[PDB]
Amino acid sequence: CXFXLPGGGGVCXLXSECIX
Repeated sequence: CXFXLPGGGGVCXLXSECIX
């Protein structure tokens, strides 16, 4: 979480587009 499968700082949905 948020929206994005990876778990770290560089993740899918990095920022308002998804997570945020």
